[PDB]
Amino acid sequence: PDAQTVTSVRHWTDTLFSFRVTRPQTLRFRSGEFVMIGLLDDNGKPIMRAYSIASPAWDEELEFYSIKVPDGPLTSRLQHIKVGEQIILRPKPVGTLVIDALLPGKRLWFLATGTGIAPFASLMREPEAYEKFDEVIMMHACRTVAELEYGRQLVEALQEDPLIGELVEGKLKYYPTTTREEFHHMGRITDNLASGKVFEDLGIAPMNPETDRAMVCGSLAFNVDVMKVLESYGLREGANSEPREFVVEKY
Ligand SMILES: Cc1cc2nc3c(=O)[nH]c(=O)nc-3n(C[C@H](O)[C@H](O)[C@H](O)COP(=O)(O)OP(=O)(O)OC[C@H]3O[C@@H](n4cnc5c(N)ncnc54)[C@H](O)[C@@H]3O)c2cc1C
Repeated sequence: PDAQTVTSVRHWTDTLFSFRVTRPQTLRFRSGEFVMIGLLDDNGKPIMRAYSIASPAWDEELEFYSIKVPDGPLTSRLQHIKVGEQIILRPKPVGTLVIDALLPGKRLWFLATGTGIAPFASLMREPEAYEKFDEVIMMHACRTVAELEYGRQLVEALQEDPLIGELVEGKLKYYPTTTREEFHHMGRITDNLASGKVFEDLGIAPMNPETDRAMVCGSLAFNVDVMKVLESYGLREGANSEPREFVVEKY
């Protein structure tokens, strides 16, 4: 049943975990895309859900970053997955969070809350991002410090990696914030873009449609709020068939 085997699991909190799985031979994707994964219910019927692939396209192993919803049909079960066990993975990638769906530009922004960092876990490790852009800005906002941990460790490890670390050097700017716990930088993405705080903090020019391209991943509310701010700076939604300055993915 499109089965793949789990090779690693890390629990970040009781409501957040990541895992790696073997890669289907026929899967060809672009960093930022998503696929469907799942498990069988009591009656043998698949419980299938859209998931961003959190590993870059070049990686022979796949990574996922998952919520656990206590009464959620999939994740109430998926949270208990172990190394050596199998998941269903349909190798049909889709999604608009891909570099091909943006006009060429100079700065690339990843704007994520919660598990929305997942496609950017992929793209931050994608050579094409650093080939096609001079700066890559990762804004990740969560309520609590523990919710940032998967991403903070990902960025530490990629910065230390002799291959990826070299590609991202002087290009990747990582801007994690919390909104409900004290942390070195705080505040919503919407608010820190609108006030210009992120520009002040990183010491970079304000957002403009000539140079900036952006990708958004998170809840419906998050996307709605962030889109309004992007539009306030003159950036337009495109995806493809007609690429423009930003793309969004809402769940
Ligand atoms: C394009 C796309 C990409 C996705 N990528 C991811 C991903 O990388 N990681 C991930 O954990 N989920 C992701 N999701 C959500 C995922 O498809 C499922 O909803 C999730 O696995 C929960 O499944 P469930 O059956 O346990 O609960 P569901 O019945 O699917 O959802 C129950 C409730 O929990 C909320 N909820 C579900 N998922 C999340 C979440 N991730 N964060 C906050 N609230 C949530 C829902 O809004 C809903 O109210 C993605 C969804 C879309 C459409």
